[PDB]
Amino acid sequence: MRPPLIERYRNLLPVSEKTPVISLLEGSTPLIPLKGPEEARKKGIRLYAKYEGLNPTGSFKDRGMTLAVSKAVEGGAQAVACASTGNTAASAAAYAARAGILAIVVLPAGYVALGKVAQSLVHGARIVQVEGNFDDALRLTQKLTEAFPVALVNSVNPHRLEGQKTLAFEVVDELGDAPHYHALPVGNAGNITAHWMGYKAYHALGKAKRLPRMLGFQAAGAAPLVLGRPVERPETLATAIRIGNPASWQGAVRAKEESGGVIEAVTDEEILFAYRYLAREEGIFCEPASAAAMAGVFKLLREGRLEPESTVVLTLTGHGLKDPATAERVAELPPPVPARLEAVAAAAGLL
Amino acid sequence: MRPPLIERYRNLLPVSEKTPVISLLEGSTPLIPLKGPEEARKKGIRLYAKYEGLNPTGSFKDRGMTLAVSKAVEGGAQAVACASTGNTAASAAAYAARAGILAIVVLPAGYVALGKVAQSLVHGARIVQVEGNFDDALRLTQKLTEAFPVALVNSVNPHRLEGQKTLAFEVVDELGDAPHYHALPVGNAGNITAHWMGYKAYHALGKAKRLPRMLGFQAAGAAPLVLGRPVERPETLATAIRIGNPASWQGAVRAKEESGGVIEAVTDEEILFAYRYLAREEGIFCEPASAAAMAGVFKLLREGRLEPESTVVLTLTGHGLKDPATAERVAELPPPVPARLEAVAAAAGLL
Ligand SMILES: Cc1ncc(COP(=O)(O)O)c(CN/C(=C/CCP(=O)(O)O)C(=O)O)c1O
Ligand SMILES: Cc1ncc(COP(=O)(O)O)c(CN/C(=C/CCP(=O)(O)O)C(=O)O)c1O
Repeated sequence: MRPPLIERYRNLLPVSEKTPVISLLEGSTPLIPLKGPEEARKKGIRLYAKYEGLNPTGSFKDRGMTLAVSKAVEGGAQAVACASTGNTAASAAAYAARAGILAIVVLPAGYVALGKVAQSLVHGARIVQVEGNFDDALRLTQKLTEAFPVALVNSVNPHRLEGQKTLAFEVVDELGDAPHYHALPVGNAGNITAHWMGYKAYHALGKAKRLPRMLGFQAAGAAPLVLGRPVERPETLATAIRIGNPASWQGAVRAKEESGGVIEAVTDEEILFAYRYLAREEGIFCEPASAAAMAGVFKLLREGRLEPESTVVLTLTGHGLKDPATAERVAELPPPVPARLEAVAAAAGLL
Repeated sequence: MRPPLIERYRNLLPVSEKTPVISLLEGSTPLIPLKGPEEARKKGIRLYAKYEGLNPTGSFKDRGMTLAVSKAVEGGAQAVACASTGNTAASAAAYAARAGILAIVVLPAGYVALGKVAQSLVHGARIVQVEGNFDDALRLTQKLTEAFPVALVNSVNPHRLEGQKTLAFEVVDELGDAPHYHALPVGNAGNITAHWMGYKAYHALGKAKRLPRMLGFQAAGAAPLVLGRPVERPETLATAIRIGNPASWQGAVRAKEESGGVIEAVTDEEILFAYRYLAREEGIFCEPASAAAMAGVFKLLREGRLEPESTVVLTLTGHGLKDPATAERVAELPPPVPARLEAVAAAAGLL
């Protein structure tokens, strides 16, 4: 029996008997141990993939949305709103539907994967596509929630992060201690901040004896945290993190500093390589943005900056089905052949 | 948190200590209690959605593939093959990658959802598109495996059904007994056969006191089990079940008969209605084919054929992200507007 995330960690969340539990049964995702890569195995470095693509709406956002929406409804909210590169919008839409309230999502025109758009569509969210990027959308949405009785459910809402910190809890619960390293993508920066919050809380509770080094990775075309200043024209095929001015900037920096980790850039080429590696070699399909976490691991490995005899946990943020269009970038679909055995056997390379 | 499905039910599966466990941590999916529909609630009827869309590759096929591939490898197989409408192929591809062997998938050109094609592509399967339908693909693929040393992983392989029967096990483990009714879509007929196998087994072992009435449903345009004869030209927007000559025909008929259930048809229009309902009302996004199960429940509720105060479990077979293209037929995507607050507030219907 898979429990609502809010119930699994009720004692560690800002809820009470008065809180309406709006759950689609999120969290408690699998922690898949990885075979390699060989580059890691030879150094006594093993990897685990926290597969967040198996959350109800396909991404880790559900962890924060369940709490955010539940608390909003508790406060009487009739509607919720959020700007998004796709996943937060899909999550807000699904939970709003579950709760029976209105969901308004603002998206950057042309920079949202088809899977995500399809989700906001089908779940019935009121969609607004703006002729601008995510950063513009976020600025606009916050102003919208200041002029109308609509609950803002973007990461700036504390409940989003309190809910997402549970990912750290689950890793420790399963492994018995926090890992030496925890890698994940960084877009608006709420997740890296939530992970660290989770690890610190569990360490204070004594459930984790050690504190992991947080390894955050941004796409080279949208790496404000890496360059040290906002990026006016963020660019990258991993549109989930096509973000130039992260709202949790300070949270990310502190997480990096406090944990002794890093926040670095990986190229779109490196993202595609890791993306293909996970799917073709480990049998795990995550969207490009998520693959950035693995790309980061590959990077530090090749540079000898990951200590031997360590456990590395990767947070694969979203399922690959979120963005099917990118598959054609790492593989080719063979043209159709006649429905005759001969043609099939040849096409299958069995002749 | 999720153990390999093979381990969870090791004692009830055809495995031993020498069986290589090829797992992506499948099974143990959530059983979501549905809010309605209203017609059900009025009769005290409760519905639960076994969300198979949360399996590693997004469909229930993983249940069968983990066993089929594990046993294939145990037999020394270097490759597996299967004809598919999309999901079985995606599953085979992912597990093949996991095990490190070859996966050959035969698909009907033009009739496999975008999400599914992306999966077989990215996971590295050797793809063959035939200018014919699924039925043709299965016929040709079986011939292939009768000649070549490639293990067939289609539902005709008994291991697929043994793996898939575990879904019934899980429902009983969680609910405490088998439900009064269990609805699911019927395409090639392997799943309904497997479901019944599972419930009978658990009932014989005393784990379940009752036996559910199996409710299978087919798309009106591809309903050979409803018409009583093979459908030469199956057609439906729910391409997953665009099948005219189910391989497990007798298995389906026997499950229907023995359980005291039925196998009826639902129109594409009714499928879209249930598809929209689940996503917009329950917050659950499943592909059209999966929605056929709910359409079937609406059908019987409407005909007053479900006992009041009964428990109904639905197997939502695949995640909606599998087929993003269909979203656009239940909702409209509004055109982009300027990145200005006023344009946004108006577009959001707030002014
Ligand atoms: C898949 C993925 N990965 C990764 C990432 C990064 O994370 P962060 O935490 O750093 O951000 C993302 C984002 N996302 C988003 C973002 C923005 C919004 P919010 O509220 O969430 O912040 C959406 O929308 O979807 C995604 O989507
Ligand atoms: C989502 C879904 N649902 C439902 C169905 C129906 O089921 P069945 O069991 O009755 O069949 C299907 C199919 N599927 C398939 C089929 C054929 C193959 P096999 O081997 O699996 O049989 C694929 O491919 O994917 C799908 O996909």
